[PDB]
Amino acid sequence: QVQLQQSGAELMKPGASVKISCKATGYTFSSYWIEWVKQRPGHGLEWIGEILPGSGRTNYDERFKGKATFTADTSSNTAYMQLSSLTSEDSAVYYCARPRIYGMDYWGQGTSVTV
Amino acid sequence: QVQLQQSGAELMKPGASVKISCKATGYTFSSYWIEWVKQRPGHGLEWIGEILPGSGRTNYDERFKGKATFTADTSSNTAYMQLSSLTSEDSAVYYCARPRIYGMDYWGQGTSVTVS
Amino acid sequence: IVLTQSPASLAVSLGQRATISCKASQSVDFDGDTYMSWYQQKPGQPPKLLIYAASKLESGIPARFSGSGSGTDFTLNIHPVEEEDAATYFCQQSNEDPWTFGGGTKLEI
Amino acid sequence: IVLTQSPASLAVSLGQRATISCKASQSVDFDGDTYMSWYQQKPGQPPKLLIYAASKLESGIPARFSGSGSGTDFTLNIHPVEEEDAATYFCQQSNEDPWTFGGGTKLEI
Amino acid sequence: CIGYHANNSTDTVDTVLEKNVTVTHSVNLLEDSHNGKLCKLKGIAPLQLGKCNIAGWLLGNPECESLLSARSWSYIVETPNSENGTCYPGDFIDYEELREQLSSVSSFERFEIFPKESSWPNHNTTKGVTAACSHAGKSSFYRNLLWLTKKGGSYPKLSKSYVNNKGKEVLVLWGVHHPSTSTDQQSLYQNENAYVSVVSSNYNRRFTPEIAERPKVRGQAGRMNYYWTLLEPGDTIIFEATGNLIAPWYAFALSRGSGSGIITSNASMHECNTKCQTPQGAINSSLPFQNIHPVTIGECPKYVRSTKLRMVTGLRNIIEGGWTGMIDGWYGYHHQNYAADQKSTQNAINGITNKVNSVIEKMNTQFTAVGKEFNNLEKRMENLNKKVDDGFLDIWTYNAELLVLLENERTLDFHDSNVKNLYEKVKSEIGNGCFEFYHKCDNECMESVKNGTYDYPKYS
Amino acid sequence: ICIGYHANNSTDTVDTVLEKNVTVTHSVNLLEDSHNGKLCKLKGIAPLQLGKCNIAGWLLGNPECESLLSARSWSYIVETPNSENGTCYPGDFIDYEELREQLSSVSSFERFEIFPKESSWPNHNTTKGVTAACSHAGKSSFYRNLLWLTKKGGSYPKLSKSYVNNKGKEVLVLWGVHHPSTSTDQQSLYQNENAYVSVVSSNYNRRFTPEIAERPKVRGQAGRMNYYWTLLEPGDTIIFEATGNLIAPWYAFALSRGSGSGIITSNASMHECNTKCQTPQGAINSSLPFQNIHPVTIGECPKYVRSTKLRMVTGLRNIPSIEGGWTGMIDGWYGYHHQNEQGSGYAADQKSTQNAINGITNKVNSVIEKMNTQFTAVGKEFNNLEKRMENLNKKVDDGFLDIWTYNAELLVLLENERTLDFHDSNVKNLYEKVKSQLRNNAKEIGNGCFEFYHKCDNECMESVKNGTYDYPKYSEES
Amino acid sequence: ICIGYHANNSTDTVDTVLEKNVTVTHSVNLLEDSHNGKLCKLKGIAPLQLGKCNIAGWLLGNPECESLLSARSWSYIVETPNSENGTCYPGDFIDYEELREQLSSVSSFERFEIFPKESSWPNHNTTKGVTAACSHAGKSSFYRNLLWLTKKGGSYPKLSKSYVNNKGKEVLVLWGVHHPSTSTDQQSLYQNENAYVSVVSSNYNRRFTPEIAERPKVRGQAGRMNYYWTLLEPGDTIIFEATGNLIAPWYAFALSRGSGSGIITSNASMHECNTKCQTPQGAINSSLPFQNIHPVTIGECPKYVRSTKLRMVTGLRNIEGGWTGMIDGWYGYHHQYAADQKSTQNAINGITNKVNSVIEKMNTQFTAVGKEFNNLEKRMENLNKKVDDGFLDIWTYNAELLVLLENERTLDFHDSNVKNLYEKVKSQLRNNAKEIGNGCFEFYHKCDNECMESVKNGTYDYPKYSEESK
Ligand SMILES: *[C@@H]1O[C@H](CO)[C@@H](O[C@@H]2O[C@H](CO)[C@@H](O[C@@H]3O[C@H](CO)[C@@H](O)[C@H](O[C@H]4O[C@H](CO)[C@@H](O)[C@H](O)[C@@H]4O)[C@@H]3O)[C@H](O)[C@H]2NC(C)=O)[C@H](O)[C@H]1NC(C)=O
Ligand SMILES: *[C@@H]1O[C@H](CO)[C@@H](O[C@@H]2O[C@H](CO)[C@@H](O[C@@H]3O[C@H](CO)[C@@H](O)[C@H](O)[C@@H]3O)[C@H](O)[C@H]2NC(C)=O)[C@H](O)[C@H]1NC(C)=O
Ligand SMILES: *[C@@H]1O[C@H](CO)[C@@H](O[C@@H]2O[C@H](CO)[C@@H](O)[C@H](O)[C@H]2NC(C)=O)[C@H](O)[C@H]1NC(C)=O
Ligand SMILES: *[C@@H]1O[C@H](CO)[C@@H](O)[C@H](O)[C@H]1NC(C)=O
Ligand SMILES: *[C@@H]1O[C@H](CO)[C@@H](O)[C@H](O)[C@H]1NC(C)=O
Ligand SMILES: *[C@@H]1O[C@H](CO)[C@@H](O)[C@H](O)[C@H]1NC(C)=O
Ligand SMILES: *[C@@H]1O[C@H](CO)[C@@H](O)[C@H](O)[C@H]1NC(C)=O
Ligand SMILES: *[C@@H]1O[C@H](CO)[C@@H](O)[C@H](O)[C@H]1NC(C)=O
Repeated sequence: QVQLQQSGAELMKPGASVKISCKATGYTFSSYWIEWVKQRPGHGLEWIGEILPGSGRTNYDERFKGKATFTADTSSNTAYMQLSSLTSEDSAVYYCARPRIYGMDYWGQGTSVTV
Repeated sequence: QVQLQQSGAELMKPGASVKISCKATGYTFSSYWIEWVKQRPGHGLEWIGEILPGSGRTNYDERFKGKATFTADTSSNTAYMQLSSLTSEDSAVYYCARPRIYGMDYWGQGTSVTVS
Repeated sequence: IVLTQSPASLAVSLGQRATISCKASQSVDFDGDTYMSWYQQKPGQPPKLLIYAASKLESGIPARFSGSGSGTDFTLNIHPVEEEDAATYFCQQSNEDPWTFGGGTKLEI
Repeated sequence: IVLTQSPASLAVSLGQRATISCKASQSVDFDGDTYMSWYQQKPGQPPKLLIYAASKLESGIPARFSGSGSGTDFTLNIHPVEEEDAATYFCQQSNEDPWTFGGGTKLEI
Repeated sequence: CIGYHANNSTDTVDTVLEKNVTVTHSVNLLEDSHNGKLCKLKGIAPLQLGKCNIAGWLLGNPECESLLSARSWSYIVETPNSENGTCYPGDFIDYEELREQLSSVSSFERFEIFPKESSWPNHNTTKGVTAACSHAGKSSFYRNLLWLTKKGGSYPKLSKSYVNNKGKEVLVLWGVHHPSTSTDQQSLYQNENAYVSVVSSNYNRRFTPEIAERPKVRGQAGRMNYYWTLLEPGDTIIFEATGNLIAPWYAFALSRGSGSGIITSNASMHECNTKCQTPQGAINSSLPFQNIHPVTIGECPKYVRSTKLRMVTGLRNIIEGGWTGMIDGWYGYHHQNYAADQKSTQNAINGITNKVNSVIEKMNTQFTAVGKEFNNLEKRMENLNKKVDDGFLDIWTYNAELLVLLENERTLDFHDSNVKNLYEKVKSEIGNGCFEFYHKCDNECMESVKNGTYDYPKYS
Repeated sequence: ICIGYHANNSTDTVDTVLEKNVTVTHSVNLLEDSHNGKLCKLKGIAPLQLGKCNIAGWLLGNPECESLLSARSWSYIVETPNSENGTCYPGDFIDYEELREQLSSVSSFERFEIFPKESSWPNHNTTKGVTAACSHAGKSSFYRNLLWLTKKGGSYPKLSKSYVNNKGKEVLVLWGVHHPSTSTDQQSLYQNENAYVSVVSSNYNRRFTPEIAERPKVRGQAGRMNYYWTLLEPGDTIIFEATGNLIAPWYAFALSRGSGSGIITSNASMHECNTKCQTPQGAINSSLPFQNIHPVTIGECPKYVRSTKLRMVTGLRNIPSIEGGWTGMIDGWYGYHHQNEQGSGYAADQKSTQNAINGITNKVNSVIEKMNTQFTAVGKEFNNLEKRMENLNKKVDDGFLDIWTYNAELLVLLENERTLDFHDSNVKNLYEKVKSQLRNNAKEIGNGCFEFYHKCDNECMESVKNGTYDYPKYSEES
Repeated sequence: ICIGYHANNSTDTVDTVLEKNVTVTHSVNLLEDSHNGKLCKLKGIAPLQLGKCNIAGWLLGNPECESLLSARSWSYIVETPNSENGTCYPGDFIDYEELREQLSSVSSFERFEIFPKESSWPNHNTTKGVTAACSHAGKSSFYRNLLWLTKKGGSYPKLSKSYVNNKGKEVLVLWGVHHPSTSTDQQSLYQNENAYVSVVSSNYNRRFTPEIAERPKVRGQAGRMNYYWTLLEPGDTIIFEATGNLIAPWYAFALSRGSGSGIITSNASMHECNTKCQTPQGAINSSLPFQNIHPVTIGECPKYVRSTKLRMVTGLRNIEGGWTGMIDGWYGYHHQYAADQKSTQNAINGITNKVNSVIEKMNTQFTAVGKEFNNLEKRMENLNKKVDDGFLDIWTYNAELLVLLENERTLDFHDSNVKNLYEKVKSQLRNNAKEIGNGCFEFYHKCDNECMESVKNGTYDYPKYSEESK
């Protein structure tokens, strides 16, 4: 059907820029959005933003704007994330999800960016 | 020229049965209803029911249910009303009348039934 | 339905207006049409329809026989009376299915 | 907009219902249609939605999961309760732009 | 001798060069005879509305109780004297479109969409009866509609849904009653600010009563506008009204067809089994033209305004003249020592018999061309339809007249050309048509010359 | 004797299937090409010249078109293309095109005071119903057929007026509804804001509600007036009741239904004539079957075809302007040069010539009868939401026009070919009769001409012509 | 000197009114029945492919037709039978088929922001007007050309927004009116209960009010949106006055009128080619007068006739008798087989005149694109279908009858022209030749092959070749 594959877990020095790749297979990549959400330990999941591949539109959350920068590559059928100036506060597991009208579905694998 | 003939005078002991005859002339018998109305001295005029000739559909006043049963013979242009188990309380004069929207314009001569 | 009438007996001299009041328990005018009839009955004869719709005069009935009223108030006015007008008068409603009649009133000379 | 789940933690017995409620600062109903989704996240696994539009179960789900409520108030009850579904539950709203998730709640046998 | 046949027939034809010509044979192509008699088509009896129209039949007029059992028919017939329709004054909204839809249907089934006793518990169904819709002595109302008044002084907002599980289109009819006084509105439907909302999945209209003082029609100062809509299979229609709702008692499950139609006729109905049916009377004919009536049902000849369409099959009945003596063949071989025939011209005769088939088949038959009805606000479209019908009728009349005239001229030129060709073949002499022979030619010699192969130099 | 076919000096050109155009002797131009260019009377009735007014302004009685108030009867209705003055107060004439179609049929009417101004409305202020948009003689005026009612002293009682059509003819009643720009203007004109106009009849039932909103200015007015109409049947009653915003009718027209009338949009002038046909370009009169002047016609008119040239062939082909005709021998259609020692004159074969001419006249009469004198077929205007119906009507008109153009042209070509071959066959059979009169007694010039071995005089040769001469009379082989 | 006619091995058979299926030497087929299925560009301008969307979806700006909002000009509009995206929110497009007819004659438009979203409605709300019925990419969205205005912070002030048509062309303005399913929904979107929408122009005037009622679900919504439109003349003002329920215009279309365009429903593929005729089944590059491919056409196209065969008899019949010896011209004489050039050239010129006249008679059918009607216009639809079918029968019959008449005329022309050649040849010399009886008259005196020249050119002298037969 539809599968979402993320990059493996990775740790990086504070104050640097980390790239997270989300692999979408089984459907037209540009057809649906890609919602980026991070789940801090002991906190509810926070909606980072969302990027449509073909159009390039990126709707950043006010809280997480500037901290993250979404990019997508239609040829590779993936959409990346650009987190700069990492911190243990910023550290959490990150998810790319294919949204439906009332909520995201097919979710993803998940990736930790522990700092 | 429309006329509604009725039977003569009849008498029976209480508990008998009578087939009151009404004969309609000058118009399509099944076209108009034939209303049945009871008149007794000191009580005025009381509506017994109605029967649509040919169709077979009929209505009865609630107080006359079972007491009165209507049948029609569209071949002879004759409408018949039946009273079963006559009692001394049901002695009156009965009319067959052709209704119009607001009231009955054409009536019959009327027949009176006694209980002795 | 219940349909009362008044007066029970009417004593009107010749050449005098005679008014007979018929009252109804329930309104007998549906959709602006009054289902009310006025009859006269010689003794031993079937009633004859005089006023239908509570105001319209029947064909073959002279202009002396006139009535009016609507709702629950109905009156039949006879003027001038004659020796032939002495009869029992009936008001009948056709709005309800029981098609109930009035009590009947005796008018003398 | 903010979502609040009550209770934060709850203990359940097998076969007995567990009611989970979500509260919102603003009503998540626009033009009759209500946007609220219920997710369950087994530890080490992605959250999985249970109900979309707060009442409609998605394909391939047990009937024990149920969604109810509208406007500000929403509830989630599973009857009965199995040993498998001991995971954290989330209510998410899709009405406003930030698409805020609920705080989450712990379901323990 | 060589000539052409002349019989005693007197059938006349017209051509461009001269008219009123006389030939030995003809084949009329215009059928101007009608049975004058309504007969069933394809074994299916029609539906005779009789004293009613389509509005009265569908609404359930009290004088159309003979039509409540109608299920199937081949074509609807309404007499010109059909005035039992819409007994309560008011206008059928999109009545002519309803007739257009009804022309397509071949059969339906009348069913209780909302059963009267079960559907309306909070509304009062017995009260509504009017003197305008009077059946027999008593007053009555439409059989397919239900007039709901307030029950016990209250008219709570009704909300009745129907899901079209019939598997076919369902023709739902209702009405909105517009009283004459505010007192009447309050006395029938206690809410003065009443409304009727009928919303399907593709129909959405909201109606509001309009109380006004109007001239009395049929003794009534009120009005009842009737509406209709078609419910697609597996669809829901919702009736929501706070007053003035004439609810649908019965609906119709329309089974669509083709070739049927509505004709206004006076012909009485009897038993036949035809293929064509004009209002003047059912006809059949293999001829490809009829002047009986433009409005036809089923397989019918084309309609032209002409009065005589006669092909020419025979030669000029009235150089050699007509051979009255020989009736054996279109062509003769008179013998001095009776006229005979030749096999070389039967093929030409068969070609002409094929030609008449060709001209009749080139006139494709006309199918159901029932007329359309328009209201007083559609005089532009009515005149456009009239212009279209009259233009096509004139064009086909002109085409038929051209075809007969040019064909008669061409075939008369044929009847001359083949005769001249036969003269040449006989040659291969008296110019009147006979062949004088210097040599002695016995009857065997005459037959040999008729074979066309004679040794003229043999005599020398 | 030489026998052939006549040739003429005439240079008229016809068309046939053979050639694109060829020279003949005689022809009849079935396509009329001349129009007088002046509007004229049609069967003794001068038309209605609306001048600058259109139908809407004339019916409403717009202040400019005051001359049309007196008009009663007309053969047809003429509105110049530059005529633009109607509905001076901005608004929408509802079902205006249907009204024009209805007025096409009427042959006359009678303008009468359906509701007299001085009697019908005592409780309303009829004095001030004028506006600057309907300005006349440099003053604020209004329509002469409608009355603008207004509150009387700060009060607008519920109006109720009934008219019973006792004229014996259907009566066209026109009224209007006013939609003020602002609610304060509605209150200033009519007492109550929740006003309504209810016009009912036995066949008409419609309730109007004013709609107040700010609007772009048209002719200086930010309000709108909607004008309506109805056709009251004889003996019927129409009831006008209105709590406000009623432009009450003042004059109604008892329509006398007619036939053969119509509305044209000519721009030609008017002059006294009496013609059986009329086109917007000008009055025409002709017995020819076809005319290309204009599709819109009034009365019995020829057919309309786009064809530029169209004429039957009533003249045999002539080589000078059986090879060739005879140019100077105009005596008859089918002539013979009779040569003799007594004289070498020429005479025409009378019987063949008369047969040919009567046959050709029969053919052209058949052609003229086949066509039907086109009844009044005027155009119809359509709304801006009726482009489907407008295009359907346009397609119908174009298709019928094209079909009749093709039919006329094909008939011309076919009849021309048939009559040419008919003349040729007539010459052939005339020569056949000539050589059947005598055989082997005369040598052959050819080309329909004969010369005799034996000398046969002019009276002898005349007896030969009728076929009363026999070959064995002369036995001169050489 | 045997005089006959040329024959060839051609299988071309034709029909005549007298008899059918007659073989001829040469024929010209006037019915073009072939087409390349690809939708080629008409006059070098590519069409507009609506794809998955109808006219309503394309103009309203349906979320799934985002590739069509870059359209500027086209030759014709192609909506596939699978074009079902239009009006995602359930409701009625008022006068939709009228809009289709208006769009047929439009050659191009310039879609522009009539009321910019960020500066037109400051005291209203523009963001939360999204639906699940118009979802795009798995998220709630709305039309790209309309803006659903809702109350701004619990208030919905009366709005009065005006536009002046300074574009120099008629401007197509589209808006909508929302009818919420329940009164609480109306209150929650537009706080005013008795809301209304007023749209007034110099030519246009209409007021709308919401109608709240319980309705069956369509596409998941129990509410309804009604869509309207109006054509704004140049230099005209349109004023919107709404208290609520207004789906305000966002993008309008400045219409540039054209001629010859049209809307067709095709199942074909867009491929780079140029054509001067384009039926839904495929393009047409042909000069034939009549085509049977499809009635609906764009550009200059042959007339459509329901017939399947239309052949003119250019060449004479083939089987006196047919002789293949003469090959130069149609008609010739057998000399010991020399084809002529005078009579055959005259006949060829005449027959070319015949055929070109037939082509000349039938004007090429212009853009006959069909029209659409709703379920309350069965009468207008049936009248249009009757008109179309009547014209189709009339033109099919005219074409067939003219073909039959011209076939008989041409066969008569040739079969009489051979006789005319025989007649003039026998008219050159009399009694000097003996007719055997098969169309060959040969002299009683033998000639050399050069003696035939005196008969070929025409100049013959009987006395110089006069002898005794016996
Ligand atoms: C089915 O059709 C039948 C007829 O085929 C129809 O019966 C008709 O009913 C009408 C309506 O009542 C009758 O018309 C009236 O007739 C009476 C009696 O003659 C007249 O008094 C009436 O005149 C009044 O109205 C006139 C204006 O129209 C006034 O000028 C006059 O002064 C009166 O005020 C009116 O003409 C009609 O006579 C009968 N016809 C027959 C043959 O009975 C029946 O009602 C229809 N059924 C349904 C259910 O619709
Ligand atoms: C009778 O016809 C004449 C001419 O058609 C009408 O006069 C026209 O009146 C209108 C409105 O009063 C004028 O329009 C105005 O034009 C000016 C510019 O000149 C513009 O600034 C205004 O805003 C307005 O649009 C129009 O020019 C004028 N035309 C002429 C030739 O005078 C007259 O109103 C008609 N009267 C009736 C009763 O119908
Ligand atoms: C109302 O009617 C009056 C007369 O019936 C119209 O005439 C005005 O009357 C007032 C008071 O009598 C005077 O002061 C004015 O001078 C009169 N003339 C004008 C032009 O106002 C009055 O115009 C009518 N008003 C309306 C609104 O219809
Ligand atoms: C031909 O005969 C018919 C019928 O008798 C007649 O109507 C017509 O006038 C005749 N035609 C001529 C030219 O006499
Ligand atoms: C309905 O109305 C009638 C009046 O005709 C009344 O007699 C009856 O009681 C009412 N209620 C029901 C349930 O029929
Ligand atoms: C059909 O035509 C035949 C032949 O004339 C005739 O016998 C038959 O009666 C016709 N059909 C009917 C139903 O009369
Ligand atoms: C495309 O649609 C037409 C419409 O009927 C159909 O005839 C044709 O078969 C379709 N083409 C394909 C490949 O299915
Ligand atoms: C049409 O076909 C002809 C065939 O020779 C070709 O010359 C011409 O270029 C073609 N035109 C188009 C537009 O395809």
